[PDB]
Amino acid sequence: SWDKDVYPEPPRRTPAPSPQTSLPNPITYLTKAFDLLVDRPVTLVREFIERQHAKNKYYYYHREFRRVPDITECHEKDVLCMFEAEMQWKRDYKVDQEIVNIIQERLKACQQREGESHRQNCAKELQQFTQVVKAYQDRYHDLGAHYSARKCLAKQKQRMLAERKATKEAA
Amino acid sequence: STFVAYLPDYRMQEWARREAERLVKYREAHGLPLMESNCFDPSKIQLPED
Amino acid sequence: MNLFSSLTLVTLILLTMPIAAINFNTHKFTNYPLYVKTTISCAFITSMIPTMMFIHTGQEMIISNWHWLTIQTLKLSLSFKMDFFSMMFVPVALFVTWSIMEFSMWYMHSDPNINQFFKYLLLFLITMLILVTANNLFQLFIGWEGVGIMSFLLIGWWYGRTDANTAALQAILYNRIGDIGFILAMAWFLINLNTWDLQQIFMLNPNDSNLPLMGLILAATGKSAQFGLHPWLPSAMEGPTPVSALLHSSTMVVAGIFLLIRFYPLTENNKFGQSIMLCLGAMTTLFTAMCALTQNDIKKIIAFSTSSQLGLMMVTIGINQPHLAFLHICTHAFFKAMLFMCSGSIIHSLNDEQDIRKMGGLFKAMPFTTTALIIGSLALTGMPFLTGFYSKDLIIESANTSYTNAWALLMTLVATSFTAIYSTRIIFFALLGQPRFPTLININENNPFLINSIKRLLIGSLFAGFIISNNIPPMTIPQMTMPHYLKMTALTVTILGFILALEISNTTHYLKFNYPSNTFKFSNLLGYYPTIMHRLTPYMNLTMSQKSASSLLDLIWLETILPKTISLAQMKMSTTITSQKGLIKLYFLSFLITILISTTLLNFHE
Amino acid sequence: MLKYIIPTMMLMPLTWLSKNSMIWINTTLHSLLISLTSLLLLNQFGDNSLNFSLTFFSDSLSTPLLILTMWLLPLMLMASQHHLSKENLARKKLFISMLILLQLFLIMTFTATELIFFYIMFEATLVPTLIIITRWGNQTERLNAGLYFLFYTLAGSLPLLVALIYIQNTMGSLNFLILQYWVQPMPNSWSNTFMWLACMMAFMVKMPLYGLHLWLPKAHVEAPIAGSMVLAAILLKLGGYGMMRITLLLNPITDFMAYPFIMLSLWGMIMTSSICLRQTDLKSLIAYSSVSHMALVIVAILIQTPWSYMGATALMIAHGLTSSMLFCLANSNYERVHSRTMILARGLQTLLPLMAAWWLLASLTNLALPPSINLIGELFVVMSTFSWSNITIILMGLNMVITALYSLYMLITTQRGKHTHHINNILPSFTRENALMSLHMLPLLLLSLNPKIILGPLY
Amino acid sequence: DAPPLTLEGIKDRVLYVLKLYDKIDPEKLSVNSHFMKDLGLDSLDQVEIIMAMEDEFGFEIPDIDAEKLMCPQEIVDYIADKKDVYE
Amino acid sequence: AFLPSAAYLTHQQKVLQLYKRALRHLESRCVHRDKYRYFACLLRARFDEHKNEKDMVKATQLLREAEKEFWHGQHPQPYIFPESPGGTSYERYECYKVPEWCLDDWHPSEKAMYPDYFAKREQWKKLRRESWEREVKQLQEETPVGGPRTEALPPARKQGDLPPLWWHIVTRPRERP
Amino acid sequence: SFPKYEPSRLASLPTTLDPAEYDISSETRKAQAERLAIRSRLKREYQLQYNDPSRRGVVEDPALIRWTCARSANVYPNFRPNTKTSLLGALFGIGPLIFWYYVFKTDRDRKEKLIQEGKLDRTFNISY
Ligand SMILES: CCCCCCCCCCCCCCCCCC(=O)OC[C@H](COP(=O)([O-])OCC[N+](C)(C)C)OC(=O)CCCCCCCCCCCCCCCCC
Ligand SMILES: CCCCCCCCCCCCCCCCCC(=O)OC[C@H](COP(=O)([O-])OCC[N+](C)(C)C)OC(=O)CCCCCCCCCCCCCCCCC
Ligand SMILES: CCCCCCCCCCCCCCCCCC(=O)OC[C@H](COP(=O)([O-])OCC[N+](C)(C)C)OC(=O)CCCCCCCCCCCCCCCCC
Ligand SMILES: CCCCCCCCCCCCCCCCCC(=O)OC[C@H](COP(=O)(O)OCCN)OC(=O)CCCCCCCCCCCCCCCCC
Repeated sequence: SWDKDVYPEPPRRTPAPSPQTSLPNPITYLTKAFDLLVDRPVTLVREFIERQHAKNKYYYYHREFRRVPDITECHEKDVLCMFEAEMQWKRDYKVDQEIVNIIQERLKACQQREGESHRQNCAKELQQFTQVVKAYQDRYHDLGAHYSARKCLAKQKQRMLAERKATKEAA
Repeated sequence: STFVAYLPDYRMQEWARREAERLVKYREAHGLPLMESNCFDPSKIQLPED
Repeated sequence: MNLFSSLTLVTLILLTMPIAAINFNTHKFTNYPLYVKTTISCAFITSMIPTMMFIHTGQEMIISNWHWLTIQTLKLSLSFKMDFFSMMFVPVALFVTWSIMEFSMWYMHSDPNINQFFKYLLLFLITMLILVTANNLFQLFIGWEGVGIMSFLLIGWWYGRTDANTAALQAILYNRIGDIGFILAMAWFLINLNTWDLQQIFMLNPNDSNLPLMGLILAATGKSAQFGLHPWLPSAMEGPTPVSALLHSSTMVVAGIFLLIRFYPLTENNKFGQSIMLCLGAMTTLFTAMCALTQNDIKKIIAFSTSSQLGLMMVTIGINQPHLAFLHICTHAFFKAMLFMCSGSIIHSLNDEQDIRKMGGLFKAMPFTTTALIIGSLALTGMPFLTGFYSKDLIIESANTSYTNAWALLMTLVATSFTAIYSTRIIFFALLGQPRFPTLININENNPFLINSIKRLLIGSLFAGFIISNNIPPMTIPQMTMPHYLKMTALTVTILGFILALEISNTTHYLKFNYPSNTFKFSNLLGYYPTIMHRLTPYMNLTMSQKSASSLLDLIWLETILPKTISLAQMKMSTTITSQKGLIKLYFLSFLITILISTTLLNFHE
Repeated sequence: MLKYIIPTMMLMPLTWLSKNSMIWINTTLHSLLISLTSLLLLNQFGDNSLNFSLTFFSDSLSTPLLILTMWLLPLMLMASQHHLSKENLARKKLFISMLILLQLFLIMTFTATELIFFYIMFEATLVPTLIIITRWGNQTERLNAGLYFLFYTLAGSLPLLVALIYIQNTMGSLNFLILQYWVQPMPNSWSNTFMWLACMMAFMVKMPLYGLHLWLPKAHVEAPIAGSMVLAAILLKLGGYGMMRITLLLNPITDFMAYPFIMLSLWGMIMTSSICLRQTDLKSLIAYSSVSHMALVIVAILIQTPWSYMGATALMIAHGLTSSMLFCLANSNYERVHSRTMILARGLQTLLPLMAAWWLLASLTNLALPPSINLIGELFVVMSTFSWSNITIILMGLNMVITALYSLYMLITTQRGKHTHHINNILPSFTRENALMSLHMLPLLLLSLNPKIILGPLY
Repeated sequence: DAPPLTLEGIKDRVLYVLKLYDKIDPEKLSVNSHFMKDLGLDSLDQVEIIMAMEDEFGFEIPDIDAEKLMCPQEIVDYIADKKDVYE
Repeated sequence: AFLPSAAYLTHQQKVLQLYKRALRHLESRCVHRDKYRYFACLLRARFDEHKNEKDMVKATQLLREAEKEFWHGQHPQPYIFPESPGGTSYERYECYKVPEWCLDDWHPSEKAMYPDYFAKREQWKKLRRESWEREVKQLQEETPVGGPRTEALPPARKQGDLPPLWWHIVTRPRERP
Repeated sequence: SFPKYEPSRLASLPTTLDPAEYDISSETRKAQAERLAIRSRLKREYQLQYNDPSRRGVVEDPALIRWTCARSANVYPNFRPNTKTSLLGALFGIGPLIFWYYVFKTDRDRKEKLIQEGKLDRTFNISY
């Protein structure tokens, strides 16, 4: 099972079957055969395996990283503090990449699920994708194969200088 | 092949996915934007005076 | 849901089982082709169930089962797509390849490598089903390259024959130009839309989508053998008849049309790509039918026929009717494969004679193949209420009553008349008249495999168009209000072609001799396209390879500039240095000159 | 990294104290054991590299190259033991000793944290290969090939030594972990232009660049089979590793100083593939194919984007495996017919069917059939170069067409057609040759299932 | 498919074809009767005979071997050698 | 042109080759049997009209203009036999024509499946290696000084010995292996 | 009359339309006899080496070795730098390099100038 808030999904609404004709549809008979011959033995085997798994129980944990000071409060050419800040920045870079992956998966799921009316019913997913892609592009794009926290700090400083000049010339 | 198949979370990809799930849930619950345009806080950055 | 995806994935796994069965085998397999045929029949049933589910409800799904790779933001997973196209194409392909493998059990019976032949056929089918069920462009490219490589391995089946090797390499070359187009489209999609999965491509919906559409058009030109990259399809007749009947008739060559069908949300908002596709399709269908009018090899006639039909498919793609194009794919597969099978039967009964000038009198000698050939040619020409009527006439009706290029419509109609002409040319020269084959007669068609395969494809070519066209859901608005002359255009054009070619054959029967014209030599010699291109382009490329790159640059000049000149300079300096005469007087004179130069000219004492 | 160095130097008393008939068995067995042991380097982290000591470290770029080297050594031991059958025992032990020494230098090269130690090992690799080529090569011009190879490498690499010492004196350290945090922009001047040339020309020669590639169709041809395998599979990748490590110090001057070599290597692969189309020698054809693929890697490194770097390292590993297998197949043909001419022995599929299957698989991986890692690397480099500029897709498509053309020309010429009438010494394939082919093929096919371990340090 | 051949069948078929020729009296020819001398035929008659036998047996005899086929026994022996009969 | 036993093509050979090519191409243009018979008789009459011509230059000019006439009126693609060069099944079975020297590399385990065949192979090889020196001695004394003039080989003059250079043209593979 | 067959580089004149084929003079007969003698002598050598029962190897062909040595190891000894060689080398060596350099430099300059003004649509571009 997963968390239904990070991966949302609307409630399923299926119509009732109305046999207008008198011809028996083979799909109901095939579903009966599938439940008799396939679903029952697989369910029994999984029950046995889960019983074997419940005899001994051990846990694995999600690794927690405490926050260290970032590169903005590191002295220049101070390898210890800069090393810790660089490792933290790389971890957040990986997490941001997977956040963009999550939003992309949401968008693809909406496009497949809504059917032919996807252009109207997937407006919110498109807006979320556009916003998160704009944030990712403003944060991490055009850094090169040798990206580091200093490059990202320089890019953010240049963008902030451009924004300050733009708001000065528009004042 | 058996050793490569069961490598213990090579380059932290699965951990990154789990942490991204946690962060997306936390930011979506409180109405926060999922990602900001600036990696570092503008408050702790001194722009050059011009 | 738990039956749909299970049955689709088990159809694919069932198809891939006999490859592992033959790879892990030690002794000689006990009737391995029968095992492959039984496997394919079971897979056809197993894939036939989910299409019934889709016909009942409309259930389309996407199964992204195995996560493969994550390249930064991009995520590649083993994703399969069960939609309208996959469910309407997989059982048709499985049915046709079932009939083809029974015909191969009859046909390649005396081949000492029949197991390798059936393994190659199954590999091609596996790669094609990877292609048609693909979700992202990477899996689509995997299927693309797989069917290309299997085409290379199957065309050159008799590898001791040089012409098979030339045909296979030529097919590879044209498909690699198509690969250039595919690579450009995939690169544009990744760079501009940050995805390879089709759902995100359709969701983002670019407006300035000219460049990826031209990439896809080039790829479909390469794969489906449109004009410019056509001649590999008629050159591919060097392989065995079942290879032609499956790949180069019904399954492999429709991959470009299928690729352009899948991207119909992109092409439906672009008039430029639609006009390009319409013009290219009309050019292809008329040029290939005109080439087919005066051919003498029966397999070359059918190859030109299926290239003309693919041009018609490109036309009906270009008039914004992609579901009609897919319906025509599913229609055309049946009767084209069975026409190839009957031509192979005629070839086998006359000791590997593929010339229609050495046939005739086979109307009563081989009655079942005659019946099947007549039914297939009538279904191909567009006889009413056969399988071809339910797709081809709707294509012509939509082409007439649309905002269309005038010239493209004109050459489409002329190509339809030409299809009628060469169909009755085949029927006249291969069945009617007096025998022209050699004296000893070993004519036989009484094998259960050949009869059963032809019978199954005959029932398909009789009723499958009706069943499919009545079972598919309406994905567009059918145009059914038109003037009388536009409604009767296809039938009148086919009837006119039949009358013209009947008169042509009757005039052929006369006792008169005429010198050939330039039109006859233009049509018979394939429009001079292969004779010019295959002699000119390899000449230029290979001469540039040897006279410029291999000899002039790296064997002459790149060797001259850096190493040889430096070596000669050091040799000359060494010969000047060491050429002293061994006299103390000259050495001491040099010492005095050195002292004087250092003291006066260089000022080393300051 | 001492847990791999010490068994490698302990291979030397193993080959110098074995019996007269058990040297191959012992050396192959223990090298395979160390190759199995080399998998412990896969303890890589998403943020930090695996730093062992002050002198040694191994990130996710050097790890595939290390595993490739330590796996390649027993393949060369299995390949080189048929043509050294009648050799003196002391010369046989000397040959195995040079192979062991080359593997030791190679595994000390990829893990060197200091740049000058990397340089010292990278130029210590010259002596065993030169000795192998010029001593156990079969032809007259092996001496000329050794001279060309040695002098191209040294003329390219002496300014690299001067520039590295200058960087040490100016920055204060050549430690790669320090230089990641102490790096400075390199401005536009003539001094920095010649700094870039001095730091880059050694690895441009070793890769090789088009125009500096004249030593390759000699050293790759007059070498023995083990020499050709280690030259194609590992030694060309020292240049790639060097440019990946050294580009960090050369910014932002790379963005305009990389233009002439990008034009040399984009046009160069077309020229080398066209040369491959009209080659009468099989070994020379494989060498020129290596030149084309390394030109692709040069372009990928020079445009310096993440996709290009991942494609470059994947393409490096894939081309190493494929070129080694192709050289082994050509060597088997040479042992059968005693000539390197491609037109002499034809139609070998009717005589050697499983070898023809191995030939087909090697040719298919040469033309980047998906989903092989060859195609993964080539595709990623193509995507990144398309992002660089759009006409690069025209150049890449032309290169792919000619690559498929010459690979299938190789296959059709050697294996298909009518067999040669007067050649009647075509023995059946030994178990040793088939085992060598399968040990080249099966890792290459298995790596398509988990391709994430060959995608560099920024996967 | 492909029924086998024998010298008796080859000789019978070649004599059948040569017997249906109007320029040869059927009561005079035999297995070793010459064409120019024993039957009085031109070179064009020999060429047409060779083309008729090619059409009968379905395979082509090259000209450099067709000029030397001068009696029915040599035609039989040539066909027997080219098709590898009595194995 | 290219002949093994002759250095040239005679005039009569050129006329006969032209006659055969013209009749084959006329059959290609005239696919029906009766029509081909009629036009073949017309062509035969045309060829017989100039049969008795003793002028060599006039016969040469007639041959040249006949070749020009044939080249103007040839079929774009004539009928080629399936096994003839350029045919559809030409050199098709070359992949199955394994030479006979590959049987010497068979393992003894699979050589035991055919004992009598391999005994016959052994006595055939014994005969070949016994007759080789005799046949090369026969060939040595029959070649004139200065090399052979044509490519024709002599037969065996006396009794007991086989014709010289016989092995690879007797043990050639069958047409359908 | 009939249209004369004009030969081209890629379509040779047929042997039945060559006026020099019908030559009957004794010099051409002597030449053809000499060529047949050379061919027959070489064929005799090959067949003597070919039908030897005691041979198991490769009948070496000096013509093939001659061809490979001419194709590979003679080009630089028989190369003289003159106007033609230098002109062709400058045309085929530095021509395409300069052409592609100017093409790529112009394209990248245009793209980099459009990017910095914000005129180039880069909305979803985060892969590079
Ligand atoms: C690595 C750098 C150096 C390179 C050279 C190395 C040389 C030395 C070699 C040492 C040993 C080999 C090392 C690499 C091993 C790579 C393989 C590996 O371990 O993969 C792990 C991968 C791991 O997969 P995974 O990552 O998805 O698994 C999830 C992880 N666990 C297991 C923990 C839950 O293994 C597999 O993918 C195996 C999957 C099951 C088996 C395959 C099933 C499908 C097979 C095909 C079916 C038919 C399809 C259609 C066919 C049609 C006809 C063609
Ligand atoms: C022959 C007899 C064998 C034994 C028979 C008896 C047992 C049979 C098995 C019974 C069920 C066992 C449990 C279920 C199976 C395992 C479930 C599981 O968690 O699996 C782990 C995972 C599931 O994926 P995942 O999402 O959990 O993890 C993926 C792994 N990482 C994250 C590292 C990428 O892997 C597999 O299932 C591997 C098998 C996949 C099967 C198909 C392989 C195709 C190979 C194609 C290669 C090339 C692809 C190119 C294209 C790619 C796309 C663009
Ligand atoms: C394989 C064949 C091709 C090989 C090509 C090798 C590279 C080509 C260029 C090499 C230049 C020489 C090394 C330069 C190292 C620069 C380090 C440095 O600090 O530079 C900044 C320094 C700057 O001086 P500085 O650093 O002392 O001063 C402080 C800085 N300023 C100037 C601001 C005050 O550059 C130099 O000192 C001079 C650099 C140019 C040297 C020109 C002479 C050599 C010409 C090329 C020779 C190439 C090989 C020829 C032989 C081939 C075989 C026969
Ligand atoms: C919608 C857009 C449509 C655009 C259409 C116009 C553009 C494309 C134009 C056509 C280009 C390809 C066709 C020309 C080359 C074909 C080569 C070939 O396969 O020739 C076949 C020939 C053997 O066949 P054949 O001679 O017919 O045999 C009869 C019996 N002997 O085989 C041979 O002779 C073997 C030759 C081997 C070496 C070939 C060297 C030439 C390769 C050229 C590649 C060009 C790639 C261009 C890519 C551009 C990308 C931007």
